Amino acid sequence: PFIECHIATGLSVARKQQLIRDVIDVTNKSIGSDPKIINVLLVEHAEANMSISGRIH
Amino acid sequence: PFIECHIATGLSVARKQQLIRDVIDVTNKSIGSDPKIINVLLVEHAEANMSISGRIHG
Amino acid sequence: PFIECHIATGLSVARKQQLIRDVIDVTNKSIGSDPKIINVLLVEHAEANMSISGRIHGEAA
Amino acid sequence: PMISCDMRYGRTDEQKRALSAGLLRVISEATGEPRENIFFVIREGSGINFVEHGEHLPDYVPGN
Amino acid sequence: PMISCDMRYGRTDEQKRALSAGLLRVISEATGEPRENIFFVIREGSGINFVEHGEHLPDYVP
Amino acid sequence: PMISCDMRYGRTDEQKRALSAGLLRVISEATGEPRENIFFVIREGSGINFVEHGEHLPDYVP
Repeated sequence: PFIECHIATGLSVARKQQLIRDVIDVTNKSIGSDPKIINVLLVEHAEANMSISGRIH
Repeated sequence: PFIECHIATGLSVARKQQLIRDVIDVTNKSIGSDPKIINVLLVEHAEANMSISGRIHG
Repeated sequence: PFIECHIATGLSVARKQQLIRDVIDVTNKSIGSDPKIINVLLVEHAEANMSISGRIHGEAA
Repeated sequence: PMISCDMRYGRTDEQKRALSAGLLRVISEATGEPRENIFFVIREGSGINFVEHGEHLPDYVPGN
Repeated sequence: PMISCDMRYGRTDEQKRALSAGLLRVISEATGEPRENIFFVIREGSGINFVEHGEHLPDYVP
Repeated sequence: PMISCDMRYGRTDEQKRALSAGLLRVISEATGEPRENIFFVIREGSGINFVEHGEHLPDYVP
């Protein structure tokens, strides 16, 4: 699987790497994919560029 | 629905906010979705990094 | 078709433009699509924001 | 510009045409690009593939 | 936040529900956002549509 | 690197393998990454799901 995560800017480099690690871990545990076939992309956005549930920042 | 819009950089925050509102509105009026379940992401790119209809910028 | 290429930052602008040209060309050659219906987005990311085959710091998870 | 819409399978062609008309119009107005320069793709999935407000969706059934 | 997962057809509803629970949890933890503010979409395709370690995948067999 | 291609259903497995071969080569040339490094997914949809030059596309006929 290829997991893309769109989040607000702000996290440190080490915290982003820990998040990628956790995504790999939960993917492996939930659907059984070998970490070696899990691909992750973290993409960071200004809050003004994101709207969830029709909400404006 | 989740609508992702890939556009060139340059829009102000206010124009970006208006675009998101307009996307929510268009979606609600086209397919009936409650604004409260419509998600929108605006992604800004350099023109050099985009090609439409096989066009090479410059 | 719409092709999005997620790569690490670092290419020169001219190399980015050649990459897009190349993507258009191999798409046309392989599937026959008119360059006029081929759309390409090059998206550049910090290496730290990408994991291929579960690797972080170059090492699998 | 390029636009994508992820939503559940089941919308009609007419609905898809309404959505594209509206989105092309709004993006054109915002970007100063003609409609012809705006690519749009709808990506359809089953209900279980969508998690909204922390809950998976049922398959979409046209009316409803 | 918005999360997508591209993978082959064939995972069960139970597996998808475990996957979403886990991803929402880790993204919530990292971003401080409530789970209700985290959209997730799974995008499924045939095996031929996936190239992993340089080879096209077979259709998934559970 | 991760590559995605959205396009209409209807391409043969042969055309898809030719496409991935070409795309993996050009990405490797540009980035230095080996083919094993270079994930690719094709996302397919019906013709009505694609709008090019202001018009919805017919279904793709091989």
